[PDB]
Amino acid sequence: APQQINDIVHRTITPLIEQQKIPGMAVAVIYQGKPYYFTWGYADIAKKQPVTQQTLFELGSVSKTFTGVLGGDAIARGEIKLSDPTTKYWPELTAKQWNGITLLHLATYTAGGLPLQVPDEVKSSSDLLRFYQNWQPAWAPGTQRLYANSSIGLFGALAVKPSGLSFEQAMQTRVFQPLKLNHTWINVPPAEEKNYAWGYREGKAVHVSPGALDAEAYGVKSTIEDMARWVQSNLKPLDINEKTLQQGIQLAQSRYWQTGDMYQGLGWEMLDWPVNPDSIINGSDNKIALAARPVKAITPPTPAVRASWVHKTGATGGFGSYVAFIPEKELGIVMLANKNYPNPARVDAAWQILNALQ
Ligand SMILES: Cc1onc(-c2ccccc2Cl)c1C(=O)NCC(=O)O
Repeated sequence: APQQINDIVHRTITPLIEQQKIPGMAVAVIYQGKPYYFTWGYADIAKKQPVTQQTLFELGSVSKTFTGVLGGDAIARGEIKLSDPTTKYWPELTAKQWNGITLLHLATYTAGGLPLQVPDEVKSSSDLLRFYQNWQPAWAPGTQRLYANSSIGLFGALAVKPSGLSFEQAMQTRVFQPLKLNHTWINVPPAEEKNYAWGYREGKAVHVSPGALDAEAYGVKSTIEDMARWVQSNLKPLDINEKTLQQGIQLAQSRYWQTGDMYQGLGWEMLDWPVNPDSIINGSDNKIALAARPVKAITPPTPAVRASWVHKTGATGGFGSYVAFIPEKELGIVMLANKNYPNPARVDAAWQILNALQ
């Protein structure tokens, strides 16, 4: 790598790893469109396996960016519309609270207080219908944002229904394959298990557990190389040959709602660039187990703004991920770690690196 990138990345990430006691980490910087990779530590402490450019990490909620783009692609194909009622795609959802809840609301956490998690007790499909039928919104649709796997997860499941493909099949054929993300998985195949890092939670090796709507909300695993390619694709969607996918990427970066200085896309979240670092650093803090915020509708949504800090944090029990990029500057970063360490430390490190390179 150019010495500037080497120095900025190492001076930022080495202390982060020490302070957060991260077992293993991979970073990619995209600078003027090209990727530069860095790795530290261990994918598997007990077996002494190092992190490499081929190591798979759990992306956790960064998976929502893939869901948002897959949904965008389904819109571009004419299979769904975000203005469609949820009940168009799930007629069995007859309970009256669903009146007025659209796919847009599901995709952007604005349905009226769908919960962060689908309950663990929900295992069967009939359990899932029961859960959504019985859910009582706290708020009218389109008035408050409450980040929720049960919301965007349902969006992803419904978005692929008209295609007749499973969510995984749709993701593979419509997103992963065209973008050449050949080491990106919803279910890690046996052939790739040697590369699947362990996550570490309180010193114990852990992988994400199966759950309802997992694939749709938090279920992608990927390498640092594929994630750099994902950032490149989202930085420059016009280079993508597949028309509906190019369009879907753009739709996912549209600004649908505003809360504070943040704009909600499909999976992606955005701020105007230049950003107040304190605003993204502090704003990334989970606070917080539940953070209900009034939203303002952006009517109609603003098409993808190039002068944006576009980002997403992700976690599973054992992993912590972060992706951020600035389309106007052809600049981006991916940070994958096998410990779920605090979001503000992720965002602070990413901002230090990108600000130094911008
Ligand atoms: C934030 C956030 O958004 N989704 C998850 C999540 C991921 C996998 C399983 C369950 C959840 Cl809620 C999560 C988070 O904080 N995950 C950490 C964890 O699962 O321990």
